[PDB]
Amino acid sequence: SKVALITGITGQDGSYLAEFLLEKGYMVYGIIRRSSSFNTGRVEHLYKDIHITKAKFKLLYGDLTDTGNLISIIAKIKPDEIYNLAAQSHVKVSFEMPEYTANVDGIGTLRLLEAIRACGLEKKTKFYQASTSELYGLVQEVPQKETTPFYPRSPYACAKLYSYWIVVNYREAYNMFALNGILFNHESIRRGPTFVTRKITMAVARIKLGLQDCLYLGNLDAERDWGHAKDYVEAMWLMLQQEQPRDFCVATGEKHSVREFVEKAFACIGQTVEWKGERGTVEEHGVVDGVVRVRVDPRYFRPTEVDQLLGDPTLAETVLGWKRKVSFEELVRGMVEGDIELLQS
Ligand SMILES: NC(=O)c1ccc[n+]([C@@H]2O[C@H](COP(=O)([O-])OP(=O)(O)OC[C@H]3O[C@@H](n4cnc5c(N)ncnc54)[C@H](OP(=O)(O)O)[C@@H]3O)[C@@H](O)[C@H]2O)c1
Ligand SMILES: Nc1nc2c(ncn2[C@@H]2O[C@H](COP(=O)(O)OP(=O)(O)O)[C@@H](O)[C@H]2O)c(=O)[nH]1
Ligand SMILES: [Cl-]
Repeated sequence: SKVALITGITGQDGSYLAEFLLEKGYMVYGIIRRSSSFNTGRVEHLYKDIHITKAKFKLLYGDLTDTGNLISIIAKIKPDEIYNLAAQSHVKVSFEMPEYTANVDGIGTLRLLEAIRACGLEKKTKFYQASTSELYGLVQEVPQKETTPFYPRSPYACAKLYSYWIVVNYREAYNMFALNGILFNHESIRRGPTFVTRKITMAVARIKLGLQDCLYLGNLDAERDWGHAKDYVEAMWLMLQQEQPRDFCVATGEKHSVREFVEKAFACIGQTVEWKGERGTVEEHGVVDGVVRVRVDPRYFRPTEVDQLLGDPTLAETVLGWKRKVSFEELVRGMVEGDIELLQS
């Protein structure tokens, strides 16, 4: 049985990827940060009754800023595949801690690549890097594809850009099987609560149950290609099963605005948003049956916004056989219903 190592296994994608690989019969190791409290909620069902289910699943303490810990882990488990999903993954937060973001999301990638070399595993271990459509930033073409030049617009995107290219360089310098999944935005009921989609659906669920009065957002006009994270982790695995390492965009090929996300989320609870005030300004607000339910707060703006992302996944469809399954309609409805069920649980 193959051995997979997942960094960031406690995050949204890592939790779905772990399920995917366990079902394929992998032995799955995950690196978890030490936390002062419980922080494994997304994977707790995978180890809950580990003593009876005998699942090939094991969690280990580590951190992407501690090079020696990474090498110690990799030298002992000698994985067939590493998926580097660990990151300070939030764009807005990256403006507040750009250095930590660079150290985790940039140099952390290199630490793992160097760990492979230091263990002499170049012929054994494949490496997936969690790259991102954020690299396109101020997009230089529409749609964006594997050949679209990058224009990062946050310290997160800059750090992820270092990682994209250090992966390419180790692939080309050392003939390592290392590649970049250029994934566009993907969400789920497991999305972190301060990303815009999950923030919308948690707020709408609370508004339905009368536990919240108003939702405060930033830029309503940002447009994103939005898929379901569960669809996207399989693309990660599929890149590693290719004969030759190559970088792939993964996307739905359609985009929607934050505003439309808001509208669709409220429609799932039978409510209609009417926008009032100068459209696109901080005076704009969303009305439901006369009551202000959405407001704009400049604190959620980013200093350099990424206005619109639209992926062309043609290469992934034809080379990997991958295509999104969850539609945008289904994505929104699944998250709103999930978040209502969570409140009533
Ligand atoms: N979601 C998207 O739309 C999207 C699109 C393209 C690329 N990406 C990238 O894909 C990856 C997975 O995304 P995601 O949404 O699942 O992110 P996420 O939910 O925020 O998960 C990030 C993971 O990294 C861990 N981590 C953070 N800093 C760490 C450190 N110093 N050492 C070790 N582990 C650390 C986190 O641990 P804790 O639980 O302790 O915080 C968490 O398990 C990230 O690299 C992200 O930047 C995401
Ligand atoms: N996180 C967040 N994003 C918002 C909000 N209002 C608008 N946005 C926009 O939604 C887009 C998606 O942001 P986000 O969900 O954090 O994922 P990102 O693509 O990695 O930045 C960005 O253009 C944000 O500026 C908000 O209240 N929170
Ligand atoms: Cl464990």
